[PDB]
Amino acid sequence: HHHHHFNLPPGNYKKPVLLYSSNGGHFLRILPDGTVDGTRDRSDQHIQLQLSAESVGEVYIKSTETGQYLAMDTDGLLYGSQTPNEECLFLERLEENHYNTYISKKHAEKNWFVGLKKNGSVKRGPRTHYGQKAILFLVLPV
Repeated sequence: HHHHHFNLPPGNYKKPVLLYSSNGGHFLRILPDGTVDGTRDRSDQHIQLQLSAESVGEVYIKSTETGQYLAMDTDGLLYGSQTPNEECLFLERLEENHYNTYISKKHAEKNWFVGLKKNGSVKRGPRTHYGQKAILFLVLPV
């Protein structure tokens, strides 16, 4: 059984994009050491990302600069993974008829999202939920 709805955004795959946070304007960043955060510096080399669809509505989110996969670990922390594993799949969904959200597939029952705070730090999975501004993204082509 699905734990979530199936409203999908138009897909934007195999082309470099930025994940823009509607909660403060940071872009999602995967640094070379595997840590994840946000920055408003549009020229940063580590905010360029590429999404690919695994199944309909399931994506990987990959750093174009470093090849790392975004992933969420067992305690809810985002990290950069050298190889694709079960922690790297996200359910890409439309939200409020406009934004994109990314739910951890591994933890989908628990409603753990990719989230960016106004101060540029990312949220731990269990501190996210439907209704939060931190979970809302726009995918901007580069």
